[PDB]
Amino acid sequence: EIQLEQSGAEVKKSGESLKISCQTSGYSFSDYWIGWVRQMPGKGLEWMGIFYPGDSDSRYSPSFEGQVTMSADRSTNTAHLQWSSLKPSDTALYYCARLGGDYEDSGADAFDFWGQGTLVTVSSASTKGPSVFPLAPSSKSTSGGTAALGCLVKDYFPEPVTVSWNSGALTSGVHTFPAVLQSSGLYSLSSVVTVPSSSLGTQTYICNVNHKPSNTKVDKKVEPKS
Amino acid sequence: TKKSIKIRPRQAFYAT
Amino acid sequence: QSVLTQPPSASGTPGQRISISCSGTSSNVENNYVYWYQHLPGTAPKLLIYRNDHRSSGIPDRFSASKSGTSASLAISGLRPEDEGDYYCAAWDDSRGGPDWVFGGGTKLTVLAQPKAAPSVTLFPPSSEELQANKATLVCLISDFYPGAVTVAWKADSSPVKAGVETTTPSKQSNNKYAASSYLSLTPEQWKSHKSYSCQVTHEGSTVEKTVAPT
Repeated sequence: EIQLEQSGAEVKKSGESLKISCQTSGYSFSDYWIGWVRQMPGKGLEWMGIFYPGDSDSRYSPSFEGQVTMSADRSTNTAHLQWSSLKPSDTALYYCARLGGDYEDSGADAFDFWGQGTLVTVSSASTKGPSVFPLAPSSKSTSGGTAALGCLVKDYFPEPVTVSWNSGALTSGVHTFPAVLQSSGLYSLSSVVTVPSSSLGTQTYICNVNHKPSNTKVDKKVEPKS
Repeated sequence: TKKSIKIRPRQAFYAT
Repeated sequence: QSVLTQPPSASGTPGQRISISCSGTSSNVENNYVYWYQHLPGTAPKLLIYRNDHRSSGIPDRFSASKSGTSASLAISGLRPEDEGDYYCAAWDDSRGGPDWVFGGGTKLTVLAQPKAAPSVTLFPPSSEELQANKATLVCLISDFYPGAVTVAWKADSSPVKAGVETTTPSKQSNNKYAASSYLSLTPEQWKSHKSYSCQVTHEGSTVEKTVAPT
């Protein structure tokens, strides 16, 4: 049975070199082209190129010529993809695939057997704890039942952050959203809680934020505006 | 071989 | 020459026939062989069709494809929950006179599992704390929508704002509906120089908005 087994996930700093691998089984490694395919977060599959291990021939897609190097080790039946200087924009899932099909006696034309993918994450950011800002209750005497309030957890690295409200005493109505990753490399997230409009006259609201990589624990009171 | 790449009928790149 | 264009998304209910399209040029789809791939969460892309209309070994016969001039189409009859995921056309492109492989943009197929649900949208203005620190961030929080595709537009007074906008991909919540968030970063002078800003969220053809003002 044909299988291509790719190397494990990578987490790198921008500028660093990296070589990822795709080791093949169940067929003559020298005799088939291998392709590489990139998928950037939220985006589609993009062909990068093909490499022929039998004689080291290669063909790169225009966007990729000179930006990445394909190669192969015939002693181990492994194909490789290498960058000398990773950029944040190289953050993607990378697949290798055999070009095959065997529809005719000879030749190849379809990517038939695929590796499981290698995730590569590249950051230029450094460990950094967030700033926390109150997101105050908009309006303060409504006729529509409830009010939403929250905390903005701004500019931290790396993931994750944990957010609780009233030290976990407030769990109902809470929605902590997945972080946005900004082009700076820093993450921001928001947590919102829906509460009865009437309870702004009694109940104190404190979002508790912990970023463990920076050893950062912040307690922010969120109260209506003036 | 399997080196040849056929993009359409009766055609091939890397033909031996 | 070297692009395949597909619709970004399609949906249907279990048992429907649906069709995925792909527009090429004379460099690819018209004269060279076209392929179709399924891409499901947690698995590698899987060849469904090769050489224009040949179904791959082991793929069920509810999958079929055709090609007419610079257009190609993948049909799925008898749609199943299991079919939800991304579908790509691909072709050989000979614009540089060699074998270049091109994938289409991909169509995300949702097989409608539950009733449609409109997003809840909450918009917060910059805090006074953040303004005191000479920054300003608008936060637009979008939750509980299904299917899981939305478009977000911001406006300054009546005018489109493109720059300073960062929006997440939508992620599936505990309840199988989706959430997203959009942040608009401004200078405090920019925030206070406008009468208002809005976050406009479009889901299945309906737009809803929320507005904030410095006051």
